[PDB]
Amino acid sequence: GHMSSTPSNQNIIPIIKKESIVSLFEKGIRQDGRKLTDYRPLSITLDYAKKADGSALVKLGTTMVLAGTKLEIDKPYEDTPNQGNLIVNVELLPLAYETFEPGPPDENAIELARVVDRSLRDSKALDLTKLVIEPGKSVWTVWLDVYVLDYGGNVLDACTLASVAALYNTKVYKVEQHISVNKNEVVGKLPLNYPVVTISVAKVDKYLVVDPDLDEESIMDAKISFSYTPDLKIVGIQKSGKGSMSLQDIDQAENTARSTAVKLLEELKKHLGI
Amino acid sequence: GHMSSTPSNQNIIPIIKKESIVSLFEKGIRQDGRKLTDYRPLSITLDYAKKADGSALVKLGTTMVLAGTKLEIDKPYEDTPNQGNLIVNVELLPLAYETFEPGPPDENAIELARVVDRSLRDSKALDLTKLVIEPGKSVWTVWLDVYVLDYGGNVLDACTLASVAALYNTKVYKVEQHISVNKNEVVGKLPLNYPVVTISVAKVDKYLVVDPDLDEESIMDAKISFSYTPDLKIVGIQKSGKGSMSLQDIDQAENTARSTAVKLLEELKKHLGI
Amino acid sequence: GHMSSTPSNQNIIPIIKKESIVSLFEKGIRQDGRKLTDYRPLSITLDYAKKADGSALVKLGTTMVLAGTKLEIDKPYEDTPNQGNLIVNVELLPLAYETFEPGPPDENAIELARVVDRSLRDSKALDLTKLVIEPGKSVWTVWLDVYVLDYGGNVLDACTLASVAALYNTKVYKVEQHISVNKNEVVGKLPLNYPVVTISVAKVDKYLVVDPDLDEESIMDAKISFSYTPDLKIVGIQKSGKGSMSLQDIDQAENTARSTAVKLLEELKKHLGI
Amino acid sequence: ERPKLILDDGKRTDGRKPDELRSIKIELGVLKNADGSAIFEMGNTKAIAAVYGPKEMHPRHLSLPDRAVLRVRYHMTPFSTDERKNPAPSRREIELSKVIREALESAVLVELFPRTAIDVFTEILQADAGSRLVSLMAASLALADAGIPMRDLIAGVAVGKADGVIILDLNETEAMWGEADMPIAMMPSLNQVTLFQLNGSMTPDEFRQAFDLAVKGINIIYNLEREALKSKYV
Amino acid sequence: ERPKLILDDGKRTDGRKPDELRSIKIELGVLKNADGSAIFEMGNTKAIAAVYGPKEMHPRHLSLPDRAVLRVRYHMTPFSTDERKNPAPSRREIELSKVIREALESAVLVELFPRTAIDVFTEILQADAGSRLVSLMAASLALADAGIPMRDLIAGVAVGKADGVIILDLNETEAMWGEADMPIAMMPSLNQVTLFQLNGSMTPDEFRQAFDLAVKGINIIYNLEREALKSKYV
Amino acid sequence: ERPKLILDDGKRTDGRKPDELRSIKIELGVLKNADGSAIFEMGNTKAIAAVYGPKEMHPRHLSLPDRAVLRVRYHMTPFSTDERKNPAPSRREIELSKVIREALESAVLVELFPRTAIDVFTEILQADAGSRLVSLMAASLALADAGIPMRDLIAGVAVGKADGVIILDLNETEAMWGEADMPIAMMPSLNQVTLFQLNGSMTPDEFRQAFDLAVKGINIIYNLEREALKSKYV
Amino acid sequence: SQEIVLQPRSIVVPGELLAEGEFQIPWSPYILKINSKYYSTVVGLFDVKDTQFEVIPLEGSFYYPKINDIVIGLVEDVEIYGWVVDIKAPYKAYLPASNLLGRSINVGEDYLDVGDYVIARIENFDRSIDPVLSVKGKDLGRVSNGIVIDIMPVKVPRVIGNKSMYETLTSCSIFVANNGRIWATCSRFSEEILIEAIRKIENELTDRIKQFI
Amino acid sequence: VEIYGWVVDIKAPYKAYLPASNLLGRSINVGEDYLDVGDYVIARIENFDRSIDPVLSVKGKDLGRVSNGIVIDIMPVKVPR
RNA sequence: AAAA
RNA sequence: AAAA
RNA sequence: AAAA
Ligand code: NA
Ligand code: NA
Ligand code: NA
Repeated sequence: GHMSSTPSNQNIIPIIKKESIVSLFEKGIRQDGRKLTDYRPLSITLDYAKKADGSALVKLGTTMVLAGTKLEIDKPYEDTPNQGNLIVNVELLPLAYETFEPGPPDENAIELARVVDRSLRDSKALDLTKLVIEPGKSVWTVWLDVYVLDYGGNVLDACTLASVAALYNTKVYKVEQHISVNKNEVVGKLPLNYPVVTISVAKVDKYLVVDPDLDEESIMDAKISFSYTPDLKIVGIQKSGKGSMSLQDIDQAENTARSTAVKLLEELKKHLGI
Repeated sequence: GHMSSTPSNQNIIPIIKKESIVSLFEKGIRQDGRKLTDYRPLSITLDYAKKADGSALVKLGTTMVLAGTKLEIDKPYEDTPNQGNLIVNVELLPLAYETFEPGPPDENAIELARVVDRSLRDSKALDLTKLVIEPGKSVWTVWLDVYVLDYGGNVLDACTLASVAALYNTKVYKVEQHISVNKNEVVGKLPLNYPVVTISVAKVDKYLVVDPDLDEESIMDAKISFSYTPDLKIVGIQKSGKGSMSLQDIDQAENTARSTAVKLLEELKKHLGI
Repeated sequence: GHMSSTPSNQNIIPIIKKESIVSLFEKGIRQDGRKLTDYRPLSITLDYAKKADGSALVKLGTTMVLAGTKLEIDKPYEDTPNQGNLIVNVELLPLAYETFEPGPPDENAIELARVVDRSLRDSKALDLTKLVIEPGKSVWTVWLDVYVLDYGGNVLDACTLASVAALYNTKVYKVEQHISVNKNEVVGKLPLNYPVVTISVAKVDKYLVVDPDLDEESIMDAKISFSYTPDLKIVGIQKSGKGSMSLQDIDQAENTARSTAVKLLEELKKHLGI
Repeated sequence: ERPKLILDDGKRTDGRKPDELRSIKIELGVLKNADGSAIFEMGNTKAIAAVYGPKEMHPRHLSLPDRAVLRVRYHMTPFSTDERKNPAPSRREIELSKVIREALESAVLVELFPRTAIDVFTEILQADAGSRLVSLMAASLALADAGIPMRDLIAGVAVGKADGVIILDLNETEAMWGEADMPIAMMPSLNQVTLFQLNGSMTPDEFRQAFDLAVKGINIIYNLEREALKSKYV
Repeated sequence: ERPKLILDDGKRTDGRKPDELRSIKIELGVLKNADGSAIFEMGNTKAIAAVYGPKEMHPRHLSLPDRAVLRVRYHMTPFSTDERKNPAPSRREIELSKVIREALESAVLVELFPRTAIDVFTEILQADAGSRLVSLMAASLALADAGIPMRDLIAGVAVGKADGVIILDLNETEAMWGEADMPIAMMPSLNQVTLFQLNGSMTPDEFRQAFDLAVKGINIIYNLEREALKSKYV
Repeated sequence: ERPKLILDDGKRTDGRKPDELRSIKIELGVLKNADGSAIFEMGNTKAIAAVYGPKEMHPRHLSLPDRAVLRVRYHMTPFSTDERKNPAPSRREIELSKVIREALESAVLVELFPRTAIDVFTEILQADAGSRLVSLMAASLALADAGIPMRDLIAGVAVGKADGVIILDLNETEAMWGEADMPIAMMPSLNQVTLFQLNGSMTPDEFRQAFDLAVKGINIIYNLEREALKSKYV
Repeated sequence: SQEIVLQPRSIVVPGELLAEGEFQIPWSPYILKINSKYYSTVVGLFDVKDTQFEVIPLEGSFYYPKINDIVIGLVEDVEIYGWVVDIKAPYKAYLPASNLLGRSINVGEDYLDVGDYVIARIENFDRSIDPVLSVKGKDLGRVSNGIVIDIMPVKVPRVIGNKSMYETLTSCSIFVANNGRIWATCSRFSEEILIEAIRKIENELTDRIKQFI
Repeated sequence: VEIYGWVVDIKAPYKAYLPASNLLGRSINVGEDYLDVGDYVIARIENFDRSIDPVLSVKGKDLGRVSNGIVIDIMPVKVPR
C-alpha cells in the first residue's frame, strides 16, 4: 500500500526572487548568465568508482550524479530467454538536498530509474540479446545503480548522461566453463550501439528553458523530457510537474530539445572516446 | 513486529441515532423496514472481471465485493504433495469507506481472508487433491483475491458469497506437455462439491440481528459468524467485536443463523446455476 | 533506508539518584552491596523450552534471557560449501522494559545478535565444518534465537551465556537417506570445542564496573565488552555507548574483564556439566 | 514485432481502422460510501474510482497552508491481468500514481480548500492497455460526481505506431508488440495537456502525426464524459 | 485422519479420557520490569505475558477520550514449534492478536483510564495446541497481577472431535489430525463468552455437546486461576 | 588462511611494511547543497559524507531538551564492492550506523543546540577494508567543514594480525584472510577512544602491541586531517 | 603559568590548543576550556583582543539568535495568531499578529504570507524557546522593493569591518542583517554587485574589482 | 521543560504539569530560563479530573525543589500500610 | 547468515 | 527487472 | 498458503 501526495515542505522560494529570475528572461539570459537554450558546464569522469565494472561521475552545474554498474551471471527471465537483463536503480541520497531523508526510493527516485530505464531499453542502445552466454540457461545481468550526490536541478538529464557513460565504461570479464567469472581477465566492454541523451525543457511562465537549475525548477509550471538517439529518433518522452502545458508548448519544446540534443550528443561522444 | 489496538477514530454515531434504531426493534423491524432475520437485497454478477479466470460481483444492500480468481501451475507444498493450493486475499480498499486508507492488509482484511479461507478449506467444498496434474511435481494454485469496493455492513458474509461464486465461475485451461497452459482452450470449470455460506448475526442490545447494516454494526455489542454447507454442518465459527455474549446468546444465534442459511443457500444456488 | 539517532525518551534518572550510586563507589561497593568486580547471582536452566532442540533460560540479577536453537537441513552458502550455517537473532521483547515497543529488531537487537554471533564464530567454539552432511550439497543450519524477557542491565553478557548454554544443550537427530530428519531419534549433541564468555565493563565516572545493573547502565559514560575462550584469548571486543574512554581506561578494563572471565568460565562450565 | 498488427485488409487485430476508438462505457455514483465514484470502460480496460471529499488532513504538517493536497492511488487488482499480478505496488504502479496525480493537479481548484486532503483511489479491474488514462478519466469523473470544483474534465487516449502505421487507442497486443505507445491527456476546452509520455520510438514527424490523431480522439471521448455526467439530469 | 486418535481402550494418544484436561501450572510476577507478569502452562503449551500499566498514549490522536486503548501482541518464538517458525508475524499471528485483544476488551474496566494505553505482550515459548487460549489466560493473569481492575478473569479451553469423539483440551496431534477444533473463552462468574471460534466441522448437535464440555473444563481452570492468584497471600 | 599475507621478503601483499599506511587523500566542500561535505580515501577505500547543519527536529518528541540529536547513516553503494551489494541496509550496515554515530557523539558539542537534529550521511563508494573508519573520518571532516563545533577531529585506523604479524591499516585481503582485525578511532589531542572493536582473535599481549601500533598510525592520519582542513586558507 | 600558544591570526582547527592556564575569557562556543587548556572547536582564525583570545569561525551556514538582533526573515507559514519565519537559524522564528497589528486579531481577519521577506528584530529568545520577532520598529516589517542576497552568517562582520567594507560596496543601497542576509536596491546590471559578495565569502581590496566591472 | 512550565512525572497514568507562573508567583520575563530534568519536586495537585492531566502547585510550605535527602519508590497501593 |  |  |  501507498499513495502519491502533493509535496508539502518544499523549497519555499520568496516572491521577490521569482520576479528577478524572469526579469532577465525578457532578454534571453538567466541568473548564471546563460541563454534560455544552453546547458550548464558539463563534466564527466569515467572509472571514478574503482570497484565498479564501469562508472562515470557527472557534474552538470552543481548537480552531481555517480552511476556504477555491476555485471552478474543469471538465468534469463522466462519472457526473455534470449536476452540479458538490465536493472536500473536511482537513489536520491539525503546527501543531495536538505529535504531528502533516507529510506527506500520515493516516487521520484523510482520515476527517475524508470525513465532512464525506458530511454535505454526503448532506444535499443543496449542490445540485450548480446548478453546471452548459453541461450535460455545463462545471461549477463547488467545492474545499473545511479546515485545523486548533489541536487542542483535537472537531475534526470544528468542521470541519463551518467548511465550512458557508465555503460560505455563497463568492463566485461572472461567466463569459465566447468560456469564461473574470472575477474582477473577483462575480455571486453559492454557492446553499445550508440549513446542516448535526455533533454529536459522547463516551462517557466511564457518561457521555455533548457536544463533548469534549482531555483528555476522551483518556479517552473512543469517540465518535459525528450530522449534522443544520434539519428534523432524520439525514444522516450515524459511530462512531469503539477502544471499543464499547451499543445504548442510541447511542440516548441521538442523542437528545442532535439536541437539541443545534437550538441549534447557530440559533447558526450567526446567524453566517451567514441 | 506489530500489535492489535482498540480502533480510535471510528464512525462516531450520535446518541439519538442509537435510540431510534432500537425503537423499531421492539416491533421486529429495522430502519430499512426488514425483519430481524432478513438479509438485504442480494445481487450476484458472474464473469464480471473479464480477465479473471472466474469472478463474481456481489451487491448486498450497499455493501459491494468483487472476487476474482487466477489459476497458476506450481510445485506443491511439501506438507501437501498430493493437493493443489488455495490462497485467499481480501483487500478493504480505501474506496469502500472514508476511514480505510491504503497499504498492506490490516488485521481486518487478514481476519476476513482467513475466515473465508477456513470456511472454504474446512468445508471440503474445494477438494484440493483434484487440482493435481502430475502428483508431487505440479499442481494448480487457485488464487482468490477479494476486493471490497463499498463498505456497508456485513462485509464477511458478502466476501464468502463472492468467493464461492467466483470459484464456481472459474474457467480452467488445457495443459500442454513438452508443461504449459493453453489459455486459448478452456477445458472445464473448477470442481466444487457444493456451495458454502457464512451467516453473521449481530447482537444489538437485547436483540439478535441477521446481516447488520453499517449503522447497526456501529452500535452492536459483538457479532458471530457461522459457516454452513448444504447438509447444514457447521464448518466455521468466528466471534468478533469488543463485547461479550452469553452462552444462550450464542446458542440462539446458531439456531437463527442455520435457519437463515437454508434460504441463503437456495438463493445462492439459483444465482450460480446449480 | 534507515538511520541511527540519539535515543530520546529514555530512563531519565534523577540527579540525587546518581549522586548516591557513586557514593558507595568510593568504598568499593554498589547499591546491591557488591564489589566493583562482581557479577550478580547467576542462574541457568537448560532444556527450558521443550520444543527447542536446545535451550537455556538465564537469570542474571533481574535480567532474563531465553536462548533456543532449531536445527535444519540446507544447501550450504556458496562461499562456504564445506560448513554448516550459524544464524543468530536477538529479540528485545516489549516484555523486557517499558520502552521497548514491538516490531523488527532495532539497532540494539541487531548489534546484540552480531556481537554474540562474532564471539561464537570468531572463537571457533562451534566448528561449522562439523555440521556438513554431504559436502557441498547439504549441511546443518543452526538457528539461534535469543529472547530478552526482562531488561535489568548487562543484556549482552547474558545473551552470550544463554547462547553458549543453548548450543551445549542442543540435541541432534538421525538423518535418513532415500534425506529426511528422524526426530524420534536423537543421535548426539552439537559438537562444541569449548565455552565462551563476554564480559562487559562499564565506565561510571572515575570508576570501572563489571556487570552493570539498570541504574548503573543509565549513568555510565560508556561500556566495553570483551569475549574470551578458556585459554583466555580475546575473541571479540565491542565499545558501545555515547561516551569516550581513555587508552588507560580500556587497558585496565580488559585486565579486569579477563580476570573476571576466569571465574565466569568455571561457573558456566559447572552449569553446563562440562 | 511477431504477430501481424495491421492485416492485408489494412485493419487492426480487433477489426478497427487506425483512426477508430474502442467502445466506451461510463457509470457514475456507483459507490454509496464515497463522496464521488465512477466506472470507465474503454474496450476491455476497466477502472473504478472513489473520491473522498475535501477533509482536514490530520498530520497536519503534511497539509498545505494555501491549497488542498491531492492523494492519489493507481493500483491494479491481481486478476486485472492475464497472469496474476502480485497486489504489492510495483515500480510501475508507483510511477503511474504520481503521473496521474500530477495530471489532476492542473484540473482541481485546490486553493478553494487550504489545509485539506482530497483522496482519489482508482482500481484497475481489467487491464487491456491504456489503463493509466482510463484510471485518470475515472478519477476526473469521480471528482465531478463528488462536486469538487475543477477547471475542466480530463480526456485521454494512447496513440502509437504498429507496423509503421500511426494508430488510435491501442489494445494490449498493440502495446506489447508495437513500435511506440504514447498516452496523452488534456483538459480539452482549455487546450492544456495534463499527461504526456512516450515509450518506444518515433521520428519527430511520426510524433506530430500521432499527436494530432490523439487530439481528435480525445474530443470524441470528452463529449462522452460530458453526456455521461449530464445523463441522469436529462 | 491417519494416526488413531482414540485407542481401543477408548483413551487418547496421551492416555487422557475425552473429558480430561492437561496439567496446568501458573506463575505470577516473573518479570521485575513489567507492571504485571505471568506464565501459564497447559500440558506442553507454554506462554508468558507482560502488562505495562495504564500510561498516557503519546500520539495522542490514537487515544480514546472516554476509555483506555488496549494494545496486544500474540507472538510465537521461533523455537516454540517443531520446525522453526520465522519470527516475522504470520497472518495467523495477526488474526490471533486481534481475537485475543477483543477477548480482553470485555474484561478490562478501560473507562477508568481515558486517553491511556495498556500494553499486553504475550509470547508462546512452547506450542502444543491451544496457545491462543493459554496466551489469553496469561494475559488475564498478568493484568490481575498488575492491579489493572477487571470484571473477571478469563478462562478458556479448546474442545474438538477426534474419530467422532468429542474431546476436551486438545494436544497438538488432535488439532492437526482431528475433525474439529473449537477454542472457547469466558468470564465464568458472569457467564459471558469472550473468545469463540471453530475450525473443522461439526453437526449442530456435536457443537452443543462440545460447547457443554468446554464450560465444565473452563470451571476447573477458573478455580485454578483463582487459587494461583491467592497463593502468595495465603 | 589460504593466500600468503606476509611474503618471504617480510612485506605485505601490496608491498607495504607492517607499520605502513595506505595513501590518503581528502577533499572538502564537495557538495554545494550540503552544509558540510568531505571525501576521504584510504588506499582503495573511498567515502563521502554530507552534514545538514543544526535544524529544529520536527517530531518533536524525538528531540532532546538539553542537546542536539545526531542522526547518522552508514551505507555502501551497490558497486562499492567486488560483487554487487543489495542497496537495502544489511544487519552489518545497521550496526555500523550506530557505532559511527556513538563515536561522533563524544566529539560534537551537541548541547550548544538543544531540540535540534544534525544529519550525517556517509556513502561508501569503494570498499577495500576499513570503511567504517573512513566513513567516520569523512563525517568528522564534514562536521568541521559545516562549522558545527567539536571537541576534536576523529582519526581512526584498523590494526590486525596476519600470519602472526601485527599489521597497520589492513587492505581487504588482510581483513578476509587474517587472524584479527581491530578498528580503532580517537580524538587524538584528548587521548580519548571513540570507536573500538575487534573481530578475530588475539592474545592479550598481541592486543596491546596492536593497540600501540594503532595510536602511532592515528597520529599520522590526524596531522593529515588537520592540514587538509587548513589547506584552502593557507 | 599563563601563555598563548599560537601566533595570532593563525588558521585554527577543531581540537587545536590555543593557550594554557587560567584566563578570564567570556564563554564562547568556538573555544573549549578543559581545565587549564583551551582548544578551538571549529575551523577558524585565532585572535587576541588585548589580553583575551577568541576563535573566529570560518565555516557555518547558520545564524544564532541573539536578543535584539536585526534580521531579514522569510515567511514560511501562517498560524492562527501569527507567522512562522525563517531567519536562517536552527530554530524558526515567530511573529505575533498582535505585534504587527498593534492590536488583537478581528473576527474573520486574514499582510504577510509565504514567500514574503520581513525585516525584523528579535524581541525574545533563550536556550529554552524559539526566537520571537517584533516588527514594531522603524523600517521593520514587510519587504516590498529590492533584492535579497544570502551569505554565510559567519561572514557578516567581514562585509562590515570598521564600517569600511559597507562603504566600498554602496559605490547601490544595501542593508546587512545579522541574519546573514542582505537587502539591496540598485539598475539590474548594478545589482551584479552580487558577484562581489560571492568573492568576499571566497576570500575572508574588492574596490578595484567593482571599478572595472 | 516547556515554554511556560515543566512536565512532571508523578508516577500516574498521566503526566503532571507545573506552571512557571505558579512557581514564580509572576509572569515569565523576557529571556528567562529552577527545575530541570532529573529534579525532584514536592508538590500538591491544584487541578485534575477525568478530562485533564494533573496540574501541580508549589505555592505551599515545604513544597518545591528537592535538594537534600533521598527518594525511595514503592507501590502507591502500599502507602497506607 | 558472515565478510568487505 | 520490463510489459499490461 | 494452511496447521501448531
Ligand atoms: Na506514487
Ligand atoms: Na493484529
Ligand atoms: Na542503525
